[PDB]
Parts: sequence; C-alpha cells; structure tokens
Amino acid sequence: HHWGYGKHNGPEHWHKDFPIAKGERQSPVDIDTHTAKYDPSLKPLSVSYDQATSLRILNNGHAFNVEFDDSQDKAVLKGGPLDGTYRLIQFHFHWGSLDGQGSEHTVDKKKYAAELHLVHWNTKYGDFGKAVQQPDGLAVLGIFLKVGSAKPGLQKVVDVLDSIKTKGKSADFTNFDPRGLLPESLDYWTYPGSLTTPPLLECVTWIVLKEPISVSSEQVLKFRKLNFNGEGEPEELMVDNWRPAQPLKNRQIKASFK
Ligand SMILES: NS(=O)(=O)c1ccc(CCN(C(=O)CCl)[C@@H](C(=O)NCc2ccccc2)c2ccccc2)cc1
Ligand SMILES: [Zn+2]
Repeated sequence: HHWGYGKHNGPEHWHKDFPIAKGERQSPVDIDTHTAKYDPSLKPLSVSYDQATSLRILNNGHAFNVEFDDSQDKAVLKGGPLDGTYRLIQFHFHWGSLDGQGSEHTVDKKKYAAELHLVHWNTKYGDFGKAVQQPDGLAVLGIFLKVGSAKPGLQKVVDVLDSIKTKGKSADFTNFDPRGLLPESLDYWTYPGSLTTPPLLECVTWIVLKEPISVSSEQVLKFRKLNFNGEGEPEELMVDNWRPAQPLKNRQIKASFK
C-alpha cells in the first residue's frame, strides 16, 4: 500500500506516512495574482543550460524523469531569489486526464493542462541527498503547459515515451537540450515550499514562470499513454499525477515583474 495518485493512496492519504504533508511550507499553492507583490530586490534569473548533459529517461511509476550528469557544474540556475549555485539534476512533468487539469500550482485557481519541474540542488551542500535536508537545498523551476501549438523542443521527449511505458523502464536519453522547453519570458513568482511528492520535504525555493509554454493535443495525449503499473500488471494509465494546492499559511508569494 505505497503512495500514489489513486482513490486509495492519493494525496489525501499521504499525511499518514508523511506527517509533514500538513506542515507550514507545503507545495504546490494557488498563486493569487492580485496578492503577490512585485519585489524590486529580486534579480534576473540566470538559466545556464548550454552545457547540459542529459543521460537517461526513467518511468518511476509516478512520472517520467529526464536525468542529467550533475558530477560537475554545467547546467545551473542562479540569481532571482537564489543565493549561490543550483545544479540541474532532472526534469519531470505532472499532467491531467483532460486538458482542464494537470498542473500543481494554480494561478487565480486556474489549472493548466500540465506543469514542468526542472529540479536543481544547492551545490554548497555537496550532494543532493544532503541538500534535501536543508531549507534552501533545492530550487525548482516550474513551467505551465497549455494545449495549442506543438512545442518542437518537447517532441524528442514525446517520441521516446513508447520505450518507457511501464514503471521501472528506462532508456538512453543523451544530448537533449532543455532550453527548448522554456518560454520567451523569465518573469516569475517565487515562494518557499516543499517537494510535491513524498517525502514532502520543506527544502524548495519555488520559481514559477508566469508565461506558459504551448504543447499540442497530440503531445499531451502521448503523456497520457504512459502507465503507473509495471510490465505484466493490470494497466493503469499515468494521468492526474498532480497534488492539489496546499494552504499558504505564513508565506508571501513575490513577483519578479511590475
Ligand atoms: N515535484 S517536485 O519537483 O517537487 C520533486 C519531487 C521529488 C523530488 C525528489 C526526486 N528524486 C527521487 O524521488 C528519487 Cl529518484 C531524486 C531524483 O530524481 N534522482 C534522480 C537522479 C539521481 C542521480 C543523478 C541524477 C538524477 C532527487 C533527490 C534529491 C534531489 C533531487 C532529485 C524532486 C522534485
Ligand atoms: Zn514535480
């Protein structure tokens, strides 16, 4: 009886094994655009992905992760609300069964079709396992997906999904450029939060881009052909792998833009 996104093991149950689920800095949250305040002290975000070295794509039974070589600083996130250097380790998505749901963060209660998380760890803590034990250990760059025009830079990801249909499958995924997943603008919202899956650790500085990327209906339909289950088990389509918005509590969401 492991955690997941079913009726019996979904987000409303997680608190029994992970009591931090009811904590003071849980993610995701609703972003109320009329309450978020422009902070002139923030900086321009620095997304440096030119030298990124992707290695593998894995179906972990919850999502699919594109993993990077993090054994040196190549692909790094700096600036914005961040002190120091955060190394890109993986990206993944959350998505829905239909286009009207799928994002984790919401914007004035609007749910997008999906959300991309680019996960980075603070290199002052030496390894990612040490970083997640710290309040400033991770930085997650969140990007909304809406359905419209295809995203060219997403198609290489779409086309390998058939090879990792079930939990525990992986495939070689070298030479993928994550720059192809970004919108034009780097305008963002930021707040202190958590991992959105167990173990729900309160170690994340969230940076959520205001501008969504457009993907095609055919692109997200292929996400929805993935399976939660392992090979040889009853098919459970990988859909609705999102946690809903959590209470904001004693937190402020800051805007990078006026
Ligand atoms: N939805 S969210 O963005 O809030 C979120 C939720 C959970 C996590 C932790 C996610 N995670 C695991 O769960 C265990 Cl596989 C770790 C992970 O992806 N590791 C893959 C990897 C390992 C070694 C080198 C390169 C890549 C792992 C462990 C520590 C830091 C980063 C990744 C990350 C992000
Ligand atoms: Zn995520």
